[PDB]
Amino acid sequence: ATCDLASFSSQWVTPNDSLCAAHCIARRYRGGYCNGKRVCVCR
Repeated sequence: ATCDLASFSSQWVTPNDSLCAAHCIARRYRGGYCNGKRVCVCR
């Protein structure tokens, strides 16, 4: 998807929605999984 498109290899912190997004969900967020820029900010 966004940022983590095709063969993922972002030169920053891995989106890892499986864990990062899951944590986001804990706080009423949809899921990070790398935002528009390249940070897994919860949203």
